[PDB]
Amino acid sequence: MRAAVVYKTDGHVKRIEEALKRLEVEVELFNQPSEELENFDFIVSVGGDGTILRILQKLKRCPPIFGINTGRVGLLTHASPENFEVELKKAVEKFEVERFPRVSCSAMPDVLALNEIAVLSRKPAKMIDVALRVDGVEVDRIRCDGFIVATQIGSTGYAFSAGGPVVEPYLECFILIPIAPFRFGWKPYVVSMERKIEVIAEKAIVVADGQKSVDFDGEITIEKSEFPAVFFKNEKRFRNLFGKVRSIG
Amino acid sequence: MRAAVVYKTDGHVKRIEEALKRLEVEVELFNQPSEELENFDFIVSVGGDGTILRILQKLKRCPPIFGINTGRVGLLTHASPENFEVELKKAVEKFEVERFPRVSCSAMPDVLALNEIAVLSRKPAKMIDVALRVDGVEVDRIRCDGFIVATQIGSTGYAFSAGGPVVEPYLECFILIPIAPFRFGWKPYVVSMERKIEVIAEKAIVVADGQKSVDFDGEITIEKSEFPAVFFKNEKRFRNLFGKVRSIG
Amino acid sequence: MRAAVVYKTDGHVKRIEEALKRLEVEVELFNQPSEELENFDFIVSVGGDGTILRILQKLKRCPPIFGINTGRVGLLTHASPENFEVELKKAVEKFEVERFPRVSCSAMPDVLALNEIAVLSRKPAKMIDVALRVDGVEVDRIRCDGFIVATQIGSTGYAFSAGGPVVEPYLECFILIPIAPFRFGWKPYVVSMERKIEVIAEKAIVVADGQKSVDFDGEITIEKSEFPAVFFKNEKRFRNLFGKVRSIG
Amino acid sequence: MRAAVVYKTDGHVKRIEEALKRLEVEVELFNQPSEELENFDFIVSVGGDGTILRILQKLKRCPPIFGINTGRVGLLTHASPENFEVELKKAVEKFEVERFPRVSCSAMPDVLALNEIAVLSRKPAKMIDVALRVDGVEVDRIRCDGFIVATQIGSTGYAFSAGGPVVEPYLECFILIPIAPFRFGWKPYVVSMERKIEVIAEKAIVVADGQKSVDFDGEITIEKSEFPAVFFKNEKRFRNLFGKVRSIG
Ligand SMILES: NC(=O)c1ccc[n+]([C@@H]2O[C@H](COP(=O)([O-])OP(=O)(O)OC[C@H]3O[C@@H](n4cnc5c(N)ncnc54)[C@H](OP(=O)(O)O)[C@@H]3O)[C@@H](O)[C@H]2O)c1
Ligand SMILES: NC(=O)c1ccc[n+]([C@@H]2O[C@H](COP(=O)([O-])OP(=O)(O)OC[C@H]3O[C@@H](n4cnc5c(N)ncnc54)[C@H](OP(=O)(O)O)[C@@H]3O)[C@@H](O)[C@H]2O)c1
Ligand SMILES: NC(=O)c1ccc[n+]([C@@H]2O[C@H](COP(=O)([O-])OP(=O)(O)OC[C@H]3O[C@@H](n4cnc5c(N)ncnc54)[C@H](OP(=O)(O)O)[C@@H]3O)[C@@H](O)[C@H]2O)c1
Ligand SMILES: NC(=O)c1ccc[n+]([C@@H]2O[C@H](COP(=O)([O-])OP(=O)(O)OC[C@H]3O[C@@H](n4cnc5c(N)ncnc54)[C@H](OP(=O)(O)O)[C@@H]3O)[C@@H](O)[C@H]2O)c1
Repeated sequence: MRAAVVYKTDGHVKRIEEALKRLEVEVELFNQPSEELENFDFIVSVGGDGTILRILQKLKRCPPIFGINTGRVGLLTHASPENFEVELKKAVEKFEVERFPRVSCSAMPDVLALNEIAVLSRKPAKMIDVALRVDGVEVDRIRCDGFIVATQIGSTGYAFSAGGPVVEPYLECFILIPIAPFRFGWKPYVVSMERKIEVIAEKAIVVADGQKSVDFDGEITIEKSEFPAVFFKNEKRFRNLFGKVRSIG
Repeated sequence: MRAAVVYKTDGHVKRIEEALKRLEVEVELFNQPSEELENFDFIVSVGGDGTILRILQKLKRCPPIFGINTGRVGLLTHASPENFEVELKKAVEKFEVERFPRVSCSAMPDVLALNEIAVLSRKPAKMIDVALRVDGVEVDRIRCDGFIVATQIGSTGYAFSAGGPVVEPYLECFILIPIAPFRFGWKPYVVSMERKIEVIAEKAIVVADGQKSVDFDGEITIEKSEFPAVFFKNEKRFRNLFGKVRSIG
Repeated sequence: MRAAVVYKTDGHVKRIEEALKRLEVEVELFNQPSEELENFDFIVSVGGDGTILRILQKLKRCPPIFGINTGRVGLLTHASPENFEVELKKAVEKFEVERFPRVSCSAMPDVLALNEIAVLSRKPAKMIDVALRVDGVEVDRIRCDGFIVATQIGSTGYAFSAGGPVVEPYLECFILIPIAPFRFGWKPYVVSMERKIEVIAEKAIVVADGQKSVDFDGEITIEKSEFPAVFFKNEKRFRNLFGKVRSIG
Repeated sequence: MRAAVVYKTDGHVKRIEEALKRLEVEVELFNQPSEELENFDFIVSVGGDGTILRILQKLKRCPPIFGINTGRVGLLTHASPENFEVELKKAVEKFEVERFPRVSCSAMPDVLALNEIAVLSRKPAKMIDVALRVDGVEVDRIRCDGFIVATQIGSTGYAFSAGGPVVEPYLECFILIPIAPFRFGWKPYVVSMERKIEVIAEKAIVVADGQKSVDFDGEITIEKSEFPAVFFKNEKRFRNLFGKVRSIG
């Protein structure tokens, strides 16, 4: 096997190299993500949740990712720098995998998002008027700072901050929620991920996973893609969800 | 075929009877639901969602229910008294059916809930300390007036009032949410309805769909039963959801 | 001077007695508060905020209260048992005083509330329809588990759990907020404590500071009384507020 | 007397000219605000709440404003185009006035805000780390899209959208509230307007009343100014608050 180790800072990189060596895995080192990372049997990510998002932006077909958390909460990670060698060994020897859907949006065809597509005002302190359709039906029209279309994995990201519910990783769905909605009443809406979401807004910017973005006007379609994020199975993922969420900051 | 008409007040009951009779259906009227409603091919309810919740509490096997909304929002109803005739003919002719899961709790194993199981302080104005586990993991413990375990169908009821999300009727899940939580941070949690929910509390009551209740002390488990609620297919269910929610009051 | 020591459990009571005695203060111990507490120059309470709420319910004219926190957050307390001695000496020597207004409601004209008057359904799990007027204007009508009329001091209690704002203790106002409102939009309202509040509801109870309650049907008026709560000046009150709130649980 | 009539569109301007003439008032017409508007006995504003904000940005000492609402809610306005002639006549003949505090911020010395100062990320979809101090005490540190320091008049603006309480116009205070706070728990804080607010944020933009703005880094002080907004007394202002708020969109 050949693995890619992608790191932001090189604190623990030597020990990771030595672990993968003891495991008879060939190692290539990267300090920035690239599409070349598709050419590996697996990817070791050193950093945080954000680091995994940036790696994912470079992958269409996704080799399984093992995350070592130096970041903070690490909802996407499998180990810390203190316990990684035991966890990495178990992960590669078992080689069990887990998949989470990513979505696309029509304003950025070849971009994929694990957390959310967000549609925001191009100018801060400026509202946009957002119309929401789902499978062709008009669901809402609200003036707001922006509007989030998140997966369940994204329920703990921006959607969370906007007031959304925590949804467990293994319940596939969309969370549709506004940021600073200027209306007396509003609610987050949770719908099946097999549906097609349409957002219409003038003078907007669309943003996938806080990374790639483009200005747009009018209609954008968001739908589940065929290219999921792939991670080594983290067998305590559901258990760890609720403690991690309560630590968010 | 034979139908039961269940009403609270004598609404358009003679008219509805006449419509069934022109469809070659035999009718029997019920001022109150009973277990006798199982001995019918289908059930027409005249009332609001609350009437339908009371029909269901008397049914294990559920003949498909057609709801005529005399109440308020009528998320469980199919028509108005000003248009029932046409949807009713359409329904019995096609006889297309739709099912939503019900849950039961161990404190009252024989009673089924479509909306939610709620665990409240036995004395109003007193908090209770509620511990929540899901498939055996301690997910939270929180001081509160009560705690709601709802289905997606129940996301528009008591859970909605506690601050929960609107979940579409075809996405199967539990919403777990406190009533007046005395804590700085809290979120509703949305989890798979395949999971087992455990609630532990002292000096408490348990209520199913607002209808049946009993005092309890200690652990109760809530889980998905084998006896879903059966309605005629409402083809506009998802598209109707949005305007009905905004009308909530 | 003579002081009353009121406690729930025999905490640091012998120690506290000894400290008062070295300040040339005479002491009498109270296992339960009574109207007899008016015949003292000051009152030391050993307990939490709840103990202080119970002292106050027995006082019209209020000797200044010094609180030793054995409970939880102790927004109404002055010290811990691990530091009471020093703040207590400091307090009796300077004898600087601080007052917060109390309110009364017409259902129980003789009982005063520092935190809030709460109007709840008499039966748990049942909503009540609450109409709210302020100086005679109909401000709202809403179906809910209950409705809270709090002072700024009460903004960190039941009102906080219902979703209310944190108001500093020196900004005099009412917070008006429902418990589990069954409606698409709602807000808490903050108004001048000089205004008269009218609540109308049937099949209800009214509760003052969590302590005294009575059944009522119809209109009640809540207004500012002439008998404020009197504590020794806590010089860190405002700065302490913020960390205590975040610790709420 | 000499009045300035400031309008966005000229639909009803002729009738306003004729009304002021019948009242023996000299009229000057403006289709954009300017500092020259200080030179008048009163100002008639035709447009909405936003129109009043833009006028106010050009005034240090403020002549009394009478607002004719063609906008939407009109919390700041006195009449509609259907009833203005009766209301204008009563307003000028009585000449009773009402004042609401405006605040300044140190990053824009000569700018005044009626609603709020908002401190936002310069880049959309980017959080800033905001530290909040009040009278020198550290109150909070939160990662967020932005942070609002509103007056009570602003409680129905951006602060409202971020989740803040409705505060009546005659209760002077600050509302301190984050936009999209990335934290498990948070609350709006309501404090006395006699206090000094300090916000510290890197890579921010500060915005007064959605109008004037400047990029800044580090510490900004917000405090009540000596230059209030002055309006003709609207004797139904408190009464109208609650209906207007429920109509917000
Ligand atoms: N809440 C907000 O107001 C806000 C605003 C914009 C974006 N975001 C989130 O940040 C993501 C991209 O970030 P960016 O480059 O703009 O900033 P970023 O610095 O990469 O991320 C900001 C924070 O979000 C955390 N995070 C990322 N995914 C998460 C997940 N799904 N659950 C819980 N926390 C998660 C990050 O974790 P680590 O520290 O471990 O890397 C970090 O603490 C977006 O996908 C969006 O979900 C949040
Ligand atoms: N929100 C609260 O503070 C609160 C408190 C107790 C109970 N409830 C809800 O009321 C239900 C029945 O309890 P009850 O007998 O005490 O009250 P109820 O009077 O029988 O019904 C309460 C109200 O909720 C509506 N409703 C019922 N199911 C709904 C659904 N899932 N989505 C949206 N609205 C729904 C009813 O509609 P109709 O007018 O058409 O009948 C009625 O107006 C419970 O299952 C619970 O969901 C809510
Ligand atoms: N949040 C809810 O769901 C709910 C329900 C009922 C009552 N309450 C609150 O409890 C108070 C007393 O009622 P009770 O006898 O039923 O309960 P309690 O057990 O006497 O007190 C309830 C809890 O609230 C705390 N508390 C009291 N006043 C507070 C204040 N203004 N700010 C922050 N925390 C405060 C107490 O602190 P200590 O631990 O230090 O004593 C205690 O932990 C009421 O006035 C009401 O404010 C809240
Ligand atoms: N809620 C949000 O996400 C958001 C975002 C940015 C700014 N704002 C608010 O808008 C103000 C400046 O606006 P801008 O030029 O960016 O946009 P704007 O177009 O002038 O105003 C946006 C909306 O806010 C309304 N409004 C202004 N002051 C209000 C008040 N205090 N109470 C209730 N509604 C009020 C306006 O009323 P009319 O239609 O009558 O003119 C308009 O409907 C700011 O002071 C801020 O309060 C809100």
